[PDB]
Amino acid sequence: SGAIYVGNYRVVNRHLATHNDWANLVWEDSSRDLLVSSTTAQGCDTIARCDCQTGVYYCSSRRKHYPVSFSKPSLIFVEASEYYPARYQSHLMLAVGHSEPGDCGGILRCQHGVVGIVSTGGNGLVGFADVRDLLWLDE
Ligand SMILES: Cc1cccc(CN2C[C@@H](C(N)=O)CCC2=O)c1
Ligand SMILES: [Zn+2]
Repeated sequence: SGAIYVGNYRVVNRHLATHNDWANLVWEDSSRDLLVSSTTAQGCDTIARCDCQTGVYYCSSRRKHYPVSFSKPSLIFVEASEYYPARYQSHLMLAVGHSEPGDCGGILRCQHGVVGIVSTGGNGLVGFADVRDLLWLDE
């Protein structure tokens, strides 16, 4: 689990969004596994606006923050899971690292801010849903 709080927005994995998130929906994309909802309180996270490919992510299944190198956001085939059938997920970045389903929501950050959140994994890989292209999160 996990979320990003920026301005009056809350960014979560679409598959983990609550009834309140869907009731206060701003934008969602199943192909990205992202959902953004509005909030009443101001958040304190800063979204990175950059092309970094190194950062640190939180892995709840290890209670550890791992430094990683990650690929640029791309369209990647993602196997079937409890929440989606087998499909291509867009804006996904991969890294060699540990991840389990419950690790979704873990933040990936670089020197500039939040880059994205854990969204996929398995086989010694971890995939992160990019949020740096969502410029409207800043205003
Ligand atoms: C983080 C992770 C590790 C291993 C396996 C998974 C599988 N998975 C894929 C997610 C998606 N974005 O398609 C939806 C929910 C889910 O359980 C995730
Ligand atoms: Zn950066």
